[PDB]
Amino acid sequence: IYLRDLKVEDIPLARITLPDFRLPEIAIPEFIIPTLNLNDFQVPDLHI
Repeated sequence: IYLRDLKVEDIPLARITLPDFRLPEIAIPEFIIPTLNLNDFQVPDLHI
């Protein structure tokens, strides 16, 4: 005839267990610069 018991939460029906806390993995792309050459096409003949 009064307030009900509060231990019902101990019953599995009331449990809310779930996974969480995702994390990412690391993978960084590479950076590249070409092996450029231009002396092949011309070479100065003057003297400085």
